[PDB]
Amino acid sequence: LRDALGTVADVIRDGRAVAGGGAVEIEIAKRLRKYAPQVGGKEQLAIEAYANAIEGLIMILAENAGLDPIDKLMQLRSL
Amino acid sequence: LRDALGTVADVIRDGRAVAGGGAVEIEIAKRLRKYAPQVGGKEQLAIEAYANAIEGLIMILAENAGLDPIDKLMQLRSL
Ligand SMILES: Nc1ncnc2c1ncn2[C@@H]1O[C@H](COP(=O)(O)OP(=O)(O)O)[C@@H](O)[C@H]1O
Ligand SMILES: Nc1ncnc2c1ncn2[C@@H]1O[C@H](COP(=O)(O)OP(=O)(O)O)[C@@H](O)[C@H]1O
Repeated sequence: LRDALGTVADVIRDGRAVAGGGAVEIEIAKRLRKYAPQVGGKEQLAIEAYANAIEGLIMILAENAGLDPIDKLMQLRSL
Repeated sequence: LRDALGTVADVIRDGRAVAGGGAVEIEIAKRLRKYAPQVGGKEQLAIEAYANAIEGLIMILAENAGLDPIDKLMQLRSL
């Protein structure tokens, strides 16, 4: 209850809100793979890696729901 | 000389010709990364790998010319 109250208060003081289904994370992955070709130096291999690694989060979250993760990941990204 | 003659004959009987600077290979890599999202199944991870592996050829060829390969690869792909 005190944790829930604090959670709500942090919403109140943000005034804004986001989804949580890992979908915030996947959308970040889609902005990143469009920013990285503008930088183009050796640094590019680092940003492409970062996007792939944060896409690596929901791949774990699905595995705790017992789904076969790779197949659900590709289906999700396709949608 | 007999190898050169045979090389020419294979051109004559093709009637068509291509560059050789590894650039044929890099252009294939650019078609592939545009075909793969249409397939979309788990098979996608295999085609993206294939494109990355054939892009892995000229990375070796530059190393036999002593250049630092990664930097020349990124510069080439950017061009
Ligand atoms: N019921 C749920 N359905 C889907 N995603 C959830 C659910 N509960 C939590 N999440 C997601 O799990 C992550 C939060 O992990 P969690 O262990 O709950 O953190 P905390 O322990 O700090 O609450 C976020 O991606 C959140 O949106
Ligand atoms: N002088 C060169 N400059 C650039 N690329 C070259 C040159 N000579 C060969 N290549 C490339 O090297 C590859 C051919 O490798 P090579 O060892 O010559 O095969 P082979 O021994 O059968 O002739 C192709 O990509 C070809 O275009």
